[PDB]
Amino acid sequence: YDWNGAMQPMVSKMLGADGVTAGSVLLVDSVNNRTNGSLNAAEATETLRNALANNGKFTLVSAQQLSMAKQQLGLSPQDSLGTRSKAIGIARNVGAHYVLYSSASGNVNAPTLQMQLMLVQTGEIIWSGKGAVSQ
Repeated sequence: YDWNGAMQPMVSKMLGADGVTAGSVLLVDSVNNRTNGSLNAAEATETLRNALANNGKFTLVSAQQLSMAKQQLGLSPQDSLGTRSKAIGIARNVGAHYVLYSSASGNVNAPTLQMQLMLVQTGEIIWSGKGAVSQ
């Protein structure tokens, strides 16, 4: 699964996109596996976290602070992320401007990566991309 080669074009696309302000603090949600099959979410997630940090064009909420904010908020430590309402709560607690969703959907062999950038203040999705993912 060449995550990186799917994600780099998408992150860039997102950066170029109308309504996305760079240098924003970004609560980065775990990549949701909604394929018909199974894959490692964590390999995908880390690559994505990695992609958004290179080249310092987004600040990310650290996973520790995230877990801390859940304790604060009374939520389960590794149930990341809750609903839109839950993630908003967390985002606002930490100082986050966007929350970034991502999912691998469709065919577990040859899946599509889907990202949505939600604006925390309005709950409004202000960008989305879809990308093919290809070994």
